[PDB]
Amino acid sequence: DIVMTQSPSSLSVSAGERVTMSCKSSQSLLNSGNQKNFLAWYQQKPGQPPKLLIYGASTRESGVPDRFTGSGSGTDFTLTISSVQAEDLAVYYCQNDHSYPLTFGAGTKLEIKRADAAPTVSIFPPSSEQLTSGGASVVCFLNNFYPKDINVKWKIDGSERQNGVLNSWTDQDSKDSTYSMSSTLTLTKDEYERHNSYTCEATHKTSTSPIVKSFNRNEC
Amino acid sequence: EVKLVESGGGLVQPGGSLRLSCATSGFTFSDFYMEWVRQPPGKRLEWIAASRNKGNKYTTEYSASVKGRFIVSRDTSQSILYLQMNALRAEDTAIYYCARNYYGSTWYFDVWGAGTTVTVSSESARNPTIYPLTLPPALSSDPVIIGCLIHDYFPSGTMNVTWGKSGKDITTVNFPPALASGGRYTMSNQLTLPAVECPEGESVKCSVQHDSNPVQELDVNC
Ligand SMILES: C[N+](C)(C)CCOP(=O)(O)O
Repeated sequence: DIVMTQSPSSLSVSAGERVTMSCKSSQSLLNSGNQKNFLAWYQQKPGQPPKLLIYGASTRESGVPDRFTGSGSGTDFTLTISSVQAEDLAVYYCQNDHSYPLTFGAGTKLEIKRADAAPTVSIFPPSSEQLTSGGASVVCFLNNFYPKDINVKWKIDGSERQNGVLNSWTDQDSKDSTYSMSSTLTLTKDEYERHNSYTCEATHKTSTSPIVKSFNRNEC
Repeated sequence: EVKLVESGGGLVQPGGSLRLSCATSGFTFSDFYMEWVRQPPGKRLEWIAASRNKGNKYTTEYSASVKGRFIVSRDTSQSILYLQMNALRAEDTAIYYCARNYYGSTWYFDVWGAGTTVTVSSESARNPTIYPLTLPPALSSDPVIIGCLIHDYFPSGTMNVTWGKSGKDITTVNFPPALASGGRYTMSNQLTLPAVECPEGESVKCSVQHDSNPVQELDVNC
């Protein structure tokens, strides 16, 4: 086997910046006869199939912005993004299209840094339709914040918190490089139906005061 | 017009089998190396099988990780690339992609498929149950916020969610699946749009497309 070593494994740029990811192979990729290395660079955006980025070690595929450039031969290749942009957010895989078994590298996540942004918070009461099933799900959505680190506390009625809460961060937005998260506290119809003031409060670097969207009802 | 579309993938019990297929169109199938690539959950692309052009005998090659259980074939008459998956195990769970290994000066993968998800699990399928996400007109600030709680389903695989509304102001946020308590997943999809694009007794339908199964859709009131 031929190993593809890619570094850094993560990159966090402010955008408008220029970056360079590297990719070395344990074996020469270069033809000793046609003189061309058999190494490709792929770009893999969030939940999309890979897309041809660079072929040969430097040929940029038709359609790719002139921002992407690739050099090297032998075993140590690079990939430089001249002016990082919000859609550059993806994973960059280099591959050995030299010989079987074909191999890829770990890849390099490119992350965009931006100015802190404040989260928009929302609280949605459990659905009637769902109630009538035993369950009750109070979902709270937090949209467009930066940085991602954001704690959310679920104080059921008086004050509470628990292991009955699910949390999900969105990918980095390919437009604002901002995050979004949802926090779902799901209890029982009965359980739910005990208390009545349900609250959601996030604690983000942004503001000092825990941001608290809330709602009271349950009787109804 | 070089298109590759793979199919057949979802829940499969350990010991089970599957036959993923790759429908290749817009080019001379009969003479391009075809390739199978898989992508485990939080892992790199991983190369598995390899077919060859009707140029040097449609010979194969298989990754060590699969040499013996998977078997690659091609229906030359119909331009389809097959992958016979025998004795699946949980480590086999990944998105499968079929690729064209083009060769000009060099070799590189010119066109990739969309992929197809294969979950090798002991557990059993459970369709999501769609609950509307609405705010009593005492919480809506304008823009309106609406969503679909896609709940208690299995497997996770692939979930594409689309709304019956699009344009300038209209945002869609699909949160990744979360393993709840039952060891079943939950996800949510919120749509935000102009309050005038979501008056009353109107509604927007959200559509769930999971793995290889038929569409599931709910009508959510603004
Ligand atoms: C096509 N390839 C670069 C993966 C291998 C080239 O030699 P072979 O495929 O004929 O063994």
